[PDB]
Amino acid sequence: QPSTANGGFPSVVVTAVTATTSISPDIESTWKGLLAGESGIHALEDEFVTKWDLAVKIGGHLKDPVDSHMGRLDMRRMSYVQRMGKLLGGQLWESAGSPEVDPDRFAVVVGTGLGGAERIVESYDLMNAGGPRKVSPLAVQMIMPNGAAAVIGLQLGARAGVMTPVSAQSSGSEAIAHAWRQIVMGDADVAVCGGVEGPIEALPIAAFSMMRAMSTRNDEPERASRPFDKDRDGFVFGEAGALMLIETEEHAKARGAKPLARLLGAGITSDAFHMVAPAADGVRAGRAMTRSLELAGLSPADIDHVNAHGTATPIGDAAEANAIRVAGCDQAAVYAPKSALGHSIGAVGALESVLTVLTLRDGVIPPTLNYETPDPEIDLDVVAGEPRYGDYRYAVNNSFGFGGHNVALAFGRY
Amino acid sequence: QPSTANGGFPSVVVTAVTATTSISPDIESTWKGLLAGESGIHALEDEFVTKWDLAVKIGGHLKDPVDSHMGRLDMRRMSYVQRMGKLLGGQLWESAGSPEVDPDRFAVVVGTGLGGAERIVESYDLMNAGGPRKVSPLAVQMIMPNGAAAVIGLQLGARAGVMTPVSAQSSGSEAIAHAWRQIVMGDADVAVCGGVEGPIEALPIAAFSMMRAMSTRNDEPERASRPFDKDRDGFVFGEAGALMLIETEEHAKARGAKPLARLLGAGITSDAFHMVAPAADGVRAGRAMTRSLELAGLSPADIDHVNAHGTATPIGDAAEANAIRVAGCDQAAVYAPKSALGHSIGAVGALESVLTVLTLRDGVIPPTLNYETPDPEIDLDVVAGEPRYGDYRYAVNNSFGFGGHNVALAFGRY
Ligand SMILES: CCCCCCCCCCCCCCCC(=O)O[C@H](COC(=O)CCCCCCCC[C@H](C)CCCCCCCC)COP(=O)(O)O
Ligand SMILES: CCCCCCCCCCCCCCCC(=O)O[C@H](COC(=O)CCCCCCCC[C@H](C)CCCCCCCC)COP(=O)(O)O
Ligand SMILES: C=C/C(C)=C/[C@@]1(C)SC(=O)C(C(=O)C(F)(F)F)=C1O
Ligand SMILES: C=C/C(C)=C/[C@@]1(C)SC(=O)C(C(=O)C(F)(F)F)=C1O
Ligand SMILES: [K+]
Ligand SMILES: [K+]
Repeated sequence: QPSTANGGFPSVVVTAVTATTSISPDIESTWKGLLAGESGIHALEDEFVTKWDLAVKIGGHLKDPVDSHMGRLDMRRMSYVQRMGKLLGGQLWESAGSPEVDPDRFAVVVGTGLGGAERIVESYDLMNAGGPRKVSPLAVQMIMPNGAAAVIGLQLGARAGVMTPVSAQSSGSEAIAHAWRQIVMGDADVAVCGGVEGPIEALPIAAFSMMRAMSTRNDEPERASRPFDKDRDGFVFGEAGALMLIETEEHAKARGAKPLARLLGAGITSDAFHMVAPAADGVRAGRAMTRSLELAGLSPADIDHVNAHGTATPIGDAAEANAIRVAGCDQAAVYAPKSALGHSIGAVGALESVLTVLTLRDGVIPPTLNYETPDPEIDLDVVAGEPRYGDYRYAVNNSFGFGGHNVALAFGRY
Repeated sequence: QPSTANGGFPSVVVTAVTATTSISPDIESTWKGLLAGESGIHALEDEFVTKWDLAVKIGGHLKDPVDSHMGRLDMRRMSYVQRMGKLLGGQLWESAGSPEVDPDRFAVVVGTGLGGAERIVESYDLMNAGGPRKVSPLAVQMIMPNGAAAVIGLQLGARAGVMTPVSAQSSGSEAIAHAWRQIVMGDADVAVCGGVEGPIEALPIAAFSMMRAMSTRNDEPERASRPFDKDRDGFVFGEAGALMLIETEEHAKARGAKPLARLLGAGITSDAFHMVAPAADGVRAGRAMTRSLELAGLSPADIDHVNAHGTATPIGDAAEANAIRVAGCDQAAVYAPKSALGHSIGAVGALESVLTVLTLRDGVIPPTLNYETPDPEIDLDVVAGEPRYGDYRYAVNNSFGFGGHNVALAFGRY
C-alpha cells in the first residue's frame, strides 16, 4: 500500500510560495500582519456600492492592485485572472531563484472559480452595440477558464501538462492536490500550483447575496467575518491569489533549494448531498481528511494543526467541525484565516495552503479574529486572542466548494 | 514501473456509453450513420445568422435538442450544460442497467469549455435593468463551471469525488484521463466521465470567427469540414455531449456488466509554445501519445488506429500529423470524426473517445468525410470513401486544446 511515510510515493517538498492579499502584496508581510492580529477587511469605497445600494458594503480589496503592475498590452490581451497569474508566476519563479528546470518534467496546475468572465460581458456588449466584428480575436483565450494556468505555463515554460481543476471554493487546494498527484505518478518532478480569482465587483456581490450567504455587518467591517463564533452571519469577500512551487525532494536537493515544508498527501471526495450546502454530518468531508492521512502515512493523532475552510456561515462552520471530528482531528489547534483575509473563492484554498506551510515553517498559528463567543456545536480548539506557538510537525489544510467538493491537503514540517 | 499490461495498474473497462450529436440523440444510430457516410452539418436556419449576417452560416445543431426533454422548472433552475449533463447522466445510468454501486467508491469527472455562461449575461442584464436583487438566488450554482459535473454527481450519488478539468477543446478527453487516474490510484472503483458543451449561438460564432479558424464554405455545408484534406479551410461547429461509464474489470464482472472496451492509459502534456496555435513540431503532443502507451504497457508498433483530433485548420492538422510521427503511430489507420460531426469544443474529446470505443467493439472505422486530395505534409493512412473493417486491438484517441494542452487516451478491444 503506497504512502509517503513508507517510501511508496516520492518525497515532495514546497520550495517557494507567493501570494497577494488584502493585507499586503508580500506574503511574509501578510504573515507578520496576521500574527499581529491585522484584518484586511474594510468599508468598500467603490462607487458601485452606492450606485446599486448594495446590502453588503464591506470586503478586502488587494492592498496592492494587480493592474498597477501590468503594461499597456497586458491590459488589452489578458483577462484579470490572467494578469494576476502572470504577476504571481513571475514573483514565484524569482523567489525560487529563477531555476533552469527541464520543461518536459515541469507542470502547472492552477484553479480558479470562473475565469475571464468580464471579457464575456465585454464581448456581449460590444457585439450588441456594433456586431460580430467588434468581438476581439483574443476573446476566446482570455475567457476560457484554463486561461490563467495557460498563461503561467507559457510564461514559465511548463511542458509536462497545464491543468485547471474547477470546484468553486475548493479549486485552489484541489489544484495543489492534482499537482502532487502528477508528481507522485511520475508525470512531473516540479510543479507550480495554486489559485487565482477575480476582484470584488457588484455582480458577484449581488449573486452571493441572493443566496443569503454574506455578512452585512457594515458598521464594523473588521468584526464581520467571525468563523466558528456564535454570532457569525456569513462570509466576507477578501481578494487574493497564491501559488507555490513543489518538487521532489531529490530535485530540490540537486539545485540547492531550501524546502519550506513537505506536501505529504491529498484527499478529494464529494458529498452527493446538496449543490450549495455541505452535508451537516461532515462524513464525506471528514473522509477527504482521512484519505490525505492514508496517503501521507499518518494517523489522526499526528495532526497538530488544521487550517479550517471556516467561511463563517452558520451552516458551513458547523458541518466542518463535524468533519474534523469524523476524521479524529478535533484535538488539533484550529485556525480560520478567512476571519482576517476573507474569502477569495477559487484562490482561497491555495492561499490557505500557503498559510499552512508557513505555520509549519515558523511554529506558530495566528489568532482567528473575532472569535469571542464559543459555539457549543463547535467544540474545536480555535486559536484566538494571541498566536499559538508550538513545534507543529503535521497539519491539514481543508477546502470545500459548491457542488459538494471536499479537498484536504496533508503537510509536514521539513 | 507500473503499467496496465504488467498488472501494476488495475484493469479498467468501459461498460456503457451515451452521446447526443448532430446526427442522432442515440449513440448507436450516430454510429450507424457515420458508417453510412452521413454528415450532421447543415445550413444554419437560426434567425441570429441573418440578424448579424454572420460570415459562418453552417454547423450541426443536435438532431434532438436537449430541451425537448426538460421541464420548465429545469429550464429556470439549471444552465444549459447542466441540463445536458442531467439528460446524459440518466441515459447512461439506464444503459448500464441502473447499477447499485457503493457511492463512496463512485466518482464523476466531466469537462466543459466554459460552463453556464448564458446565466452570466442573463444576470448582468437583469441587474442592469432592475438592480442587484433581481439576480437569481440560483445564479452562482448554474454559472460555476463545475456545475454540470456536480449535477451528475448529485443525480447519480457519487461520493468519491466530482471533478471538472478545463482544457478548452481537450477537456472531454482530459476528464476521462483523470477518471482513469482516480481509479488506478485507488480513489474509486467506478466513474462517470466525459464532456458537455453549449449549443451553437451567435456570440460563440463571432468569437471563433474573429480568430479566422472557421470554415466559411457556406454553399456546401456537408463538404465544409475537411480534416487532413489539401483544401481544408478551418473547423465547423457540431453540437454534442458524451459520457461513458468506466470501472475496474473486477467491479464489472461482479455485477455482470459486459465491457465495450478497455481503457488502458492516458497521457497529458503541454506545448509551452503559443496560446492558440499548436507547436508545429508535434513533439509534446506526440509525447502525450507516448505517455499513454507507457502507462498501457504498449509500444507504438502495437497501435492499429488513431482517432485524430483533426479540426481541419491548415496548421492544426499538420501539427497533429507531426505528433503522430513523433509517437511512432503513423502506420496506424487514422479517422477524423469532425469531418462528419463537427467540433463540440469541451465535449468533443469525450464524443471521440466513445467513437474509439465503438471502433474497437465493432472492428470498423468510419470513413473520414471530404477527404479528396491528399496533402503531402500529412502522409497518414486516412480512412476514407467507405468504412474500413479490421481486427483492431489497440487505438489512441487524441485531443488538443487552446492553452497548449495535449491529451491522449489508449484504448483496447475487450
Ligand atoms: C476575492 C473576492 C472576490 C471574488 C469574486 C469572484 C467572482 C467570480 C469572478 C468574476 C470575475 C470578474 C473580473 C472583473 C474584472 C474587473 O475588475 O472588471 C472591472 C469592471 O467590472 C466589470 O467588468 C464587472 C464584470 C462582471 C463579470 C461577470 C461576473 C459574474 C458573476 C456571477 C453572476 C456570480 C458569480 C459566479 C461565481 C461562480 C464560481 C464560484 C462558485 C474593471 O473595471 P474598469 O477598469 O473597466 O473601470
Ligand atoms: C457545438 C458547438 C457549440 C460550441 C460553443 C461553445 C461556446 C461556449 C458556450 C457557452 C454556453 C452557451 C449556452 C447558450 C444558452 C442558449 O442556448 O441560450 C440561447 C439564447 O442565446 C443566448 O443566451 C446566448 C448567450 C451567450 C452566452 C455567452 C457566451 C460567451 C462566448 C464567448 C464570448 C466565446 C466562446 C468562449 C469559449 C471559451 C471556452 C472554450 C475554449 C437560446 O435562446 P432561447 O430561445 O432559449 O431564449
Ligand atoms: C456543498 C456546499 C458547500 C461545500 C458549501 C460551503 C461550506 S464551501 C464555501 O466556500 C461556502 C461558502 O462560500 C459560503 F456560502 F459562504 F459559506 C460554503 O457554503
Ligand atoms: C495550442 C493550441 C491548439 C492545440 C490549437 C488547436 C489545434 S486544438 C483545437 O481544437 C483547435 C481548433 O478548434 C481550431 F481552432 F479549429 F483549429 C486548434 O486550433
Ligand atoms: K483552510
Ligand atoms: K480524436
